[PDB]
Amino acid sequence: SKGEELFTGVVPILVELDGDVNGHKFSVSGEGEGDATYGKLTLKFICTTGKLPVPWPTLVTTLG
Amino acid sequence: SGVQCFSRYPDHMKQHDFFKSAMPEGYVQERTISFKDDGNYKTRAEVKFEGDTLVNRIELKGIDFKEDGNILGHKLEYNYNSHNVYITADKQKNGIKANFKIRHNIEDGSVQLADHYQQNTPIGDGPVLLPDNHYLSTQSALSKDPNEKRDHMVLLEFVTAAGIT
Ligand SMILES: [Mg+2]
Repeated sequence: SKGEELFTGVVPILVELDGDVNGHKFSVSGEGEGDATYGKLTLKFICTTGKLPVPWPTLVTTLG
Repeated sequence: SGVQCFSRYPDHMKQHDFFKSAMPEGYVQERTISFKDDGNYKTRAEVKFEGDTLVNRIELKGIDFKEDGNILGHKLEYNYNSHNVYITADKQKNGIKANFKIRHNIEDGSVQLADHYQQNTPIGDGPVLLPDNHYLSTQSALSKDPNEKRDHMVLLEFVTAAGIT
């Protein structure tokens, strides 16, 4: 597809999440890069509102 | 799981890559994540290019969690098991659906299942690839930045499409 020519190199990634779990509101910001040639993603996420009210692993499929 | 456009599609399967085909205008990704014997997440994300940057913007809503369950009680290990994401076409919406199971390790040695149901629909008006059934093989590693004192996660993930000859 034409869209795939966009992915032949390393692409910077930004992730921004706003969450509310049982009324616990929080935000997460992430940065990193992806290299689809190798199926490879590297990302670092920060909870910008303080402590994350849920375990980090439970957010991997949403943020990663 | 959030930017499945970074999956490696083997050359012989590239006609099945919805995710890249929707770029740069992007796609909406929605999920219901059902934690067995606990609450659920509903997520809505827009994944698209902003200039040369791939952006994933997400709203997450969680309800019905148990105060002392594995999620709000923080009883899950900081690790992650390999899994497959099973994809099928959704022609009625010119997109795709996916289903898969995440097994989160509980600190007592048990497992917390998180059933995932997923739908993706294109944002733009360019043509998109509607795939035959296949899956994404995913491996993920979680770590900490030893100089980071904020609450954080470092993720390394590898994703490869498979399931077609
Ligand atoms: Mg076919």
